[PDB]
Amino acid sequence: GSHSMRYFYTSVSRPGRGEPRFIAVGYVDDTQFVRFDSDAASQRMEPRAPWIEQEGPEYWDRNTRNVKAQSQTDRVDLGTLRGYYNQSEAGSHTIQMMYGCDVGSDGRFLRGYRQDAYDGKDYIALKEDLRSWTAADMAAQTTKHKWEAAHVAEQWRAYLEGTCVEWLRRYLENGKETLQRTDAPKTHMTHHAVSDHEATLRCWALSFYPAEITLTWQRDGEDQTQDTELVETRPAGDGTFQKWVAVVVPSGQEQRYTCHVQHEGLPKPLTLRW
Amino acid sequence: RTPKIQVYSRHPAENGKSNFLNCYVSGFHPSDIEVDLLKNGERIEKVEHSDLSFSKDWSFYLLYYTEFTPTEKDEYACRVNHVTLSQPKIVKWDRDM
Amino acid sequence: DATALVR
Ligand SMILES: [Mg+2]
Ligand SMILES: [Mg+2]
Ligand SMILES: [Mg+2]
Repeated sequence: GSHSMRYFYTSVSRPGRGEPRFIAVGYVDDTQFVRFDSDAASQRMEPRAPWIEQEGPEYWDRNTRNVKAQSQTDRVDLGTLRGYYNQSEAGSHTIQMMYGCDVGSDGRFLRGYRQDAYDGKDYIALKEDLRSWTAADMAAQTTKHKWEAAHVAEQWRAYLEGTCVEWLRRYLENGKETLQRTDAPKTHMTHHAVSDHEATLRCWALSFYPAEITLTWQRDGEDQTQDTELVETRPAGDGTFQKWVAVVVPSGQEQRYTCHVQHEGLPKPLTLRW
Repeated sequence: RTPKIQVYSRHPAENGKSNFLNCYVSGFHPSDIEVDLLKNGERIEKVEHSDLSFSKDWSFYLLYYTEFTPTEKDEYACRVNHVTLSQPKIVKWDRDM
Repeated sequence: DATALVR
């Protein structure tokens, strides 16, 4: 259906020696497709999906210059922000930034975003209108006043509504074999006695894509929230995801409980029973 | 902002069959973190990890992984240290989770 | 395709 492209940048200062560590990752939906790591040997933006490997040498040169430029801007900003927050030169600090766009089923622009954080707290974010800034505190307010005067939001709006969506459309086309394919969860239930009179039922969803899923238990056709445990969705390490939900039940009453699985890859929600 | 930890196998475990042991660390800040995979209390050498990324609330996540063969006797675990933790946190691998 | 002023 709808799709997204997102870049995640992290800069971490190294007060003991040298320049900050800079890491950049790009995603299309739940698929990582590019990376840059200032500690890696290449000093280049690298491919991480087969469908991007086809891009010309100019694509790789431009992407490399862009992330190396941001890494230097982040290094300057770490110094500026240390001053804003009246911090010492001895501690390690972090700047993170995420930006991207969402397109609908027809490829049209839906939403754009560009937000950043200092030491894991919101600093400055482009509002949904892509015209103005939300500053979380007085240090971010100093940045907002400088950026309001310098057409910064206009440049982000032009990129998010243009370049961002055009490249996302190309990636979705080139990587359609995987990016536009859903992997339905492979589901199964396991049984684990907790005593001679109680047992845990655990409903598994494996090897699915995209990561969004809903796993719920019902007892006699109504939602069961008591005695349940739902783990956070986790990566399998092969590009797919995993999740399980469990409930403790009295032995002999297992048939009252049904697990319900909702995923984009399933035309109709799935129902499992022990 | 302490790390949340899940230790699990890529594939449903079968004793004697090659698989991948995963340690998913998430919800933590700052990004500096020590993650080791253990076999019978000892650090496994050939451990790789994912490229640093983060969630909406800015908390970081990483996947550490290595190939392994589950068996009847071998005990596997993940050992995590981070600035928010007083001592290293050890989470044992249980094939049922 | 990746893409900015100083803070
Ligand atoms: Mg049965
Ligand atoms: Mg998130
Ligand atoms: Mg064995």
